Amino acid sequence: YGGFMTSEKSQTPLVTLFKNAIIKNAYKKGE
Amino acid sequence: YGGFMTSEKSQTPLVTLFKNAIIKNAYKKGE
Amino acid sequence: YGGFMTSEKSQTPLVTLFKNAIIKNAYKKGE
Amino acid sequence: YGGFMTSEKSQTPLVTLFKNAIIKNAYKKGE
Amino acid sequence: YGGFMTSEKSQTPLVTLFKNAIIKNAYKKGE
Amino acid sequence: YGGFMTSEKSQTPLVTLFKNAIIKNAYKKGE
Repeated sequence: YGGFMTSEKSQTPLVTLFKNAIIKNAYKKGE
Repeated sequence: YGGFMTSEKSQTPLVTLFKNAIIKNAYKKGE
Repeated sequence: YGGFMTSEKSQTPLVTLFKNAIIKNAYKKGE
Repeated sequence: YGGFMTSEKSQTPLVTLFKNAIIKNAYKKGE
Repeated sequence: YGGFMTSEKSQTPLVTLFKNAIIKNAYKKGE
Repeated sequence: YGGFMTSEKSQTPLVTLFKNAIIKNAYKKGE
């Protein structure tokens, strides 16, 4: 878990197309 | 879980098209 | 779960078109 | 679940058109 | 967990397409 | 955990395609 949640369910060789991915403090102090 | 929830159910090689993805404090202190 | 809920049910290679995705405190302290 | 609920039921390669998606405290403390 | 969450479930040799990946304080002090 | 989370579940010789990977303070003081 964290930031963008990419949940892809498939019984085949898929691929996660992530472009311009910017993580700005995805996780805070407490969590 | 977290940020954008991408739930894709398919028995084929799909792909998550994520553009301009910006995570701003997706997770707070407590969670 | 979290932020935008993308529930796509299909027996084919689909794709999640997410543009200008901005996560602003998607998850609070408690949750 | 969370934020915008996108429930699309189809036996074909669809696509979730999400533009200007802004998650502002989609999840509160309790939940 | 951390930053962008890439959850890909498939019984085949897939691949994570991560471009322009930028981690800006993915993890805060507390976490 | 840390920075970009690449979770790929497959019973085959896959590969993580990471391009333009930039880690900017992936881990803060506390963590």
